[PDB]
Amino acid sequence: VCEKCEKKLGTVITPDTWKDGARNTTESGGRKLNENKALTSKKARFDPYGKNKFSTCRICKSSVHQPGSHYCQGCAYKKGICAMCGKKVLDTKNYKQTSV
Amino acid sequence: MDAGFFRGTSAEQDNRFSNKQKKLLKQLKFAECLEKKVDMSKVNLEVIKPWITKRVTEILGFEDDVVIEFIFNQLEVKNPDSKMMQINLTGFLNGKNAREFMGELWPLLLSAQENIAGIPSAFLEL
Amino acid sequence: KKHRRTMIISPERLDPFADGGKTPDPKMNARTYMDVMREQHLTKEEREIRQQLAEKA
Amino acid sequence: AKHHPDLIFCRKQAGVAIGRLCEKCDGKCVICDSYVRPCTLVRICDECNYGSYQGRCVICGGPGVSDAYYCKECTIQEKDRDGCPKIVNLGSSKTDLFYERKKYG
Amino acid sequence: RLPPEVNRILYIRNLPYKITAEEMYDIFGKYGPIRQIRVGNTPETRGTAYVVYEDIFDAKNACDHLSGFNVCNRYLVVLYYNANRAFQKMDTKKKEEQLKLLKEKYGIN
Amino acid sequence: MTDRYTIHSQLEHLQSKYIGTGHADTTKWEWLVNQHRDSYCSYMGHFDLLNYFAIAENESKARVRFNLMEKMLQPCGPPAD
Ligand SMILES: [Zn+2]
Ligand SMILES: [Zn+2]
Ligand SMILES: [Zn+2]
Ligand SMILES: [Zn+2]
Ligand SMILES: [Zn+2]
Repeated sequence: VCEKCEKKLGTVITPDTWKDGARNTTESGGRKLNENKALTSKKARFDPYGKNKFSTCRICKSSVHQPGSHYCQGCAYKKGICAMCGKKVLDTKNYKQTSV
Repeated sequence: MDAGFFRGTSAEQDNRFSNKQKKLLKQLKFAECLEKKVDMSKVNLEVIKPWITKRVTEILGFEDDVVIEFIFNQLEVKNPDSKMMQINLTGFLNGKNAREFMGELWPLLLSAQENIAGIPSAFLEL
Repeated sequence: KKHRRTMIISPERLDPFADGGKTPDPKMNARTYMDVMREQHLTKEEREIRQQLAEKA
Repeated sequence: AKHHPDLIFCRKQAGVAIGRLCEKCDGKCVICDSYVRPCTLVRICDECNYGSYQGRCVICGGPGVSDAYYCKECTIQEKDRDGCPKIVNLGSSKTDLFYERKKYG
Repeated sequence: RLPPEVNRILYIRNLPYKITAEEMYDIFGKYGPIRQIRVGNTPETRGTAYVVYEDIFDAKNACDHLSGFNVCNRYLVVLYYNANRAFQKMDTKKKEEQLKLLKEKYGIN
Repeated sequence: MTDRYTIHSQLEHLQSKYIGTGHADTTKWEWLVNQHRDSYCSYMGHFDLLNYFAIAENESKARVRFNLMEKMLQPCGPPAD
C-alpha cells in the first residue's frame, strides 16, 4: 500500500523478528497489553454489516482479499497503484509488467 | 557475573528431596525427658562447661574442640532445641552415645534452672 | 591440581543414622567418626616424624 | 520452561525489580512460553537482580534487551502470582549442548 | 622425566594358564627385584597377574619393553595398575605402636 | 517405589507451602480440619456472612469474630489417633 494507507493494514498476531519499523511489537505500541480480542475483532478484518464489507475490484470486478481495498492484487500491480486508495506508487512507463 | 548465577537450589525451592530434619525427628528414638522446656537465662553456663568437656573427651577417646564448642554454641539461644541437638551430635558420637549424652545433659540443665543460683543439684553437692 | 589424583577411595564408612540410630554392631569394620579422626591425626604425626628424621640424616 | 521438566523457578517473594528478556527470548511468556497476547509485567525477587545479575534474562540468563510479560492466559489462571519466575538451574539440556559442541569444536 | 601415572605395580593380561611360579619370576625379574606377585585364582580373573616391583624405574622399564612379549605362543599385555582404592582400614593401633617405637627410638618428640 | 517416594516428597513440599493440600493418604480428620479452618477464615473475611451470623445469633460482630478465632484451634475435636 502507499505510505498513508499503512495504518489501515492488519497485523500478524505474532511479533516480528526484525524489530525496527515493526507494527506488531510491544515497543511499537501496535501490540497492546490487556487486549480484549472481541473489542478489536472488527478492526482491519471483513465485516459485512460493518464498515469493511466484501469488496470487488473496481476494474475487473473480482473479489479482493484485503479489507478496505478497492483494487485486486493483479490490477494494482499492473497499473502501479495503491490497492486501497489508488494513488500511484510506481512509474510504469518503462516496465513491461508481466503477470507471468 | 562475579560468581555464576547458578548456585544450586535451596530446600525451599526444590521438591525433589524430602525434609531430612523432619524425617529424623520421626525415626530417631530420643531420650525420655527432652520435652521439658529450658530457659537458659536461668542457667549458669560456665559451671556446666567442664563436665561437658570431660564427658565428650572420654566418649571420643581424644579431645575435639570443634565438637565441644559446637555443643556450647547450641546452648547459647534462650530456648535450646534438644531434639535437634541430639540429631546434630549423632554424626560425631555413636548415636547411642548421643542419646545417653543428651539424657544426662538435659536433666542437669533442668536441675540448673530450678535452682535460684543457676547451678544444678549434683554440682551444688560437690 | 594433580593432588586430586593422589586421593584414593576410602574403605567402608558407617552411617550413624541408619536404622533409627541403633546401637552399632561390634566387629562391623566400618569406620566411624572417631576412627577417621584417629587416622588423620596419626598421619599428621607420621609426617612430622619423617620430617624430623629427614634432617638428622 | 514448559519444555524442560527439570528446570526450577525461584519462587521467592517478588519485588520491585522488573524482569527482562534477551533477544532470543524476546516476545515470549515466562511461564507457559507463548508468543501471543501479553497481559502483565514480570517482577523478580531482590536476590535475582543482585549485583552483576541486574538486568539479565529471566528465562535463560543472557543480556536482557526488553521487558518480560506474562500472557493473558497465565494472568487469568493467576499463574502470575506464584513468585519470582527466574529459572535457577541450567538443567541437563544446556549442559549437554556445551560438552557436545566442545567435544566437536 | 616421568609421567605421574607410572606405578610399581603392573597388571598383566593374556597369561597362559597354570604357568609356573619360577617361570613367572624369571620373566619379570630381569628388570629389577620383585616385591610381590599375585595370580588370579577365581575363574573370572583366572589368567592375569599383578606384579609389584621394588623399584619404580624398573617397573617403568618393564612396561616400556615387556609389552607384546611372546610367552606360550601369545602376546603379553602389560599395563600400569591404578591403585585407586583401599580395601581395608589402616589399623590405627598397629600404626600407633609402630610410631611410638620409632619416636621412642630416636627421641623425636 | 522410587516414583512413590518422589510423589511423596513433592506432596509434602506442596503441603508446607499451601496448607491444606492432600495426598493419597489424607485421613478424614485432616481433610475436614482444613476445610473447617478455611471456612472460618472465609467467614471472617466476607462482611455479609459475618453479618448474617451476627444476626442469627444475637451477638455483636466482635464477639462473633472472637469466637471463630477461638474455634480455629481444634475445630473438629481432638486428633483421631
Ligand atoms: Zn482487478
Ligand atoms: Zn494508499
Ligand atoms: Zn533469554
Ligand atoms: Zn503464559
Ligand atoms: Zn528470585
